[PDB]
Amino acid sequence: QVQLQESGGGLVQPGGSLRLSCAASGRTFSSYNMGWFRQAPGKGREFVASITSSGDKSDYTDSVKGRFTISRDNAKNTMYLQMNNLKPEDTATYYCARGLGIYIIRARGGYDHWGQGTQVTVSS
Amino acid sequence: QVQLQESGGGLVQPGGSLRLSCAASGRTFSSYNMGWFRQAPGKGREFVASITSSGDKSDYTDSVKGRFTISRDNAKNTMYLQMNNLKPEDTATYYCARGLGIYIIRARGGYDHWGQGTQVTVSSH
Amino acid sequence: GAVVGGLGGYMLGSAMSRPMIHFGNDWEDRYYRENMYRYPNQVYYRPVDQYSNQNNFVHDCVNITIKQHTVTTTTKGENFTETDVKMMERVVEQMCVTQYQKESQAYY
Amino acid sequence: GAVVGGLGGYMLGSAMSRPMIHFGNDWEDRYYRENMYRYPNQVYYRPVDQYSNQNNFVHDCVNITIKQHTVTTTTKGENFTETDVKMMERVVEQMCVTQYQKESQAY
Ligand SMILES: [Cl-]
Ligand SMILES: [Cl-]
Ligand SMILES: [Cl-]
Ligand code: NA
Repeated sequence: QVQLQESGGGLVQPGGSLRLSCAASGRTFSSYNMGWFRQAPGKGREFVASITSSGDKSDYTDSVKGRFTISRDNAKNTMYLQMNNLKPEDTATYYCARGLGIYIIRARGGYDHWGQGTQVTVSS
Repeated sequence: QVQLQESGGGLVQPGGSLRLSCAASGRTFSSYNMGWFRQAPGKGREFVASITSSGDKSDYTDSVKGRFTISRDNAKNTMYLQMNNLKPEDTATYYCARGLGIYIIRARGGYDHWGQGTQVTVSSH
Repeated sequence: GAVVGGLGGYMLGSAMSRPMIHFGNDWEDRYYRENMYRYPNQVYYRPVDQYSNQNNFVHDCVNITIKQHTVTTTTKGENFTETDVKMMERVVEQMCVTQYQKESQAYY
Repeated sequence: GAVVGGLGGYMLGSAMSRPMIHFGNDWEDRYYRENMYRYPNQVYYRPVDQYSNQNNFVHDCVNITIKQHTVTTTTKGENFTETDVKMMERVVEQMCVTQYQKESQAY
């Protein structure tokens, strides 16, 4: 079915910024909630942020609130994650995924169709 | 025309509670936003709280936030104001009014059809 | 598990004794005691291994439990006020924290 | 006066120079400067005598000014982001405070 591909990762200094992109194949992008997870070395995937199919509502984990901003362009079949004020502990592989059901949640089990992931390294 | 009548005022000690009621005559109650103002001795009417026609959103002046709760029952043509943790400086005449336009605002000019008002006295004497 | 909003795998915890919240004024204390029977006494949650910290587990537990409780009750005609919602959030969160530490006992 | 949302009596202040807000990171500073042309530079308000304190005047000024700016513009296909709104709130509040103290000197 639909395939998700993350892009935009790289190296940034602490305090710097990056914009991540999640591109979806197919034509049903705007009918599903979407979210971002991340996985730091030696840990599992953790919820980062989510957004409803229409973009009217969003959710963020406590450690990224006020620094990260999720959004989506239903015309371009793309979701975005704008990351500012990056920290060394934001270093992780970042995944996008498609929400299951009509309620954006934070559990790993609330999403499927995980992309392959993109690497974000925050170091000087 | 449509008439509004406040009730429920009275004397209460500080820390106490009162529930005000605004009853509307007529046939269009649920089509209009509604609000509450109050007037203390020697002062003019000031905004207290407001609520949209459907009740989906509300607004409060800073001095009552977390203490007062506005609500409405469109079936009963009645709006309510629940006041808890009352203070002596909540003493005032309380007026209900019908919103003008579609946006609940805090200006005196955002409302008309002012009721006659009900007196709330917060003291221990 | 149970299905909420088109997503399965939710767990339903056993009925819990609803706590007695003191709000700081007699009126709200009394309103809660007289209305708590209309509020949940068991919470929907997902297994702890699907989360990386307590807050996210509890946030889901509160959000989903209140969402599903609103659906089921609004079939019986009930209608929760702004203050019903505030009080439900406080009691459900307490029960979700208790559920979390109860599920946590298996993971260590 | 002007009519916003079916209510007349609103005042429209004169065009104002939008302040240059520093947010604490380069990205948002640059985004604001590059997008501020799409934000109001005049505020809708009501006469000060309709309020009893500055906060309520400014709250109305911010709320109404951003609402009407969205109405008029979002007809041109404009789509304000969740972050455009935050920046509009910060700039409009600053301009509303300036308008308030400016109206207050007459009272
Ligand atoms: Cl893959
Ligand atoms: Cl009148
Ligand atoms: Cl261990
Ligand atoms: Na007026």
